[PDB]
Amino acid sequence: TRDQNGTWEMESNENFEGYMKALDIDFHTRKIAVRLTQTKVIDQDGDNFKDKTTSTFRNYDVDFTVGVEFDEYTKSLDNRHVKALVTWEGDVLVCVQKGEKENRGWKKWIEGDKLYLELTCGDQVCRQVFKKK
Amino acid sequence: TRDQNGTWEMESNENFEGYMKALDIDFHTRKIAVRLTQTKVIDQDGDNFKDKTTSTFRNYDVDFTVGVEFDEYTKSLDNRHVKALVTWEGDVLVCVQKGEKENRGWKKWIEGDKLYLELTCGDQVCRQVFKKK
Repeated sequence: TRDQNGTWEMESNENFEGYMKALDIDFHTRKIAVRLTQTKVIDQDGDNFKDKTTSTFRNYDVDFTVGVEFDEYTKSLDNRHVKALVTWEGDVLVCVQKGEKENRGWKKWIEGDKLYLELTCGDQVCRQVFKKK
Repeated sequence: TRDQNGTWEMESNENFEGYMKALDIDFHTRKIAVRLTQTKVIDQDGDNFKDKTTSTFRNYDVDFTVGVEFDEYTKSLDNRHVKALVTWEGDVLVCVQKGEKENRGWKKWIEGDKLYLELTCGDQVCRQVFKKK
């Protein structure tokens, strides 16, 4: 069939590295790109095509229990080892990541249908907001 | 509420760059990471947390009509300009991307519930397989 309609989830990707290198892609981009999986949404009407592709990355699970310090390796970030301790402050989840980096941690809390996440390292604060599906 | 259960879709991300720089993240990784959106799946049982995060990237739409040559800028790859011509060979969609790179194109076809994609540049072939949702 010529009908390529649908959403297609990548299950295999061979020699993406060599294709990317043939295209002169920066080796730092290739090292990240070879990790990605793809979802392709094709809307097709006869010979008219619209191909909508999204690239996706694993990220490691993080499991913890409040009050129990755990070892965390920040793969997908700086790949460092920290000793993380999560505690409640009221309804705010507070994490201190003890390690090389000073003032490293995060705070996580719900308000309404929104999840707030504040990440700290040194004097830098990154504020992320998520909406509930 | 202390109940952080659910799947949470990132809608905002401020100063991720400065947080990442404070963590000494390679500037090539930061240039890609600042583009990503996040989906966070939290399974929470009391004070026991499992946080499953996936990072996601836009990728530009590509719309075309078979037989009509179109200009394509390969953002998300080498960011080059090519003149793309897509044609049918039986049930196989064949694209030649005329430009600086020799033997650059792709072939795309259905077999069963699987979509096959072969990308070529120079003497390099990348073969991708997708499964229908």
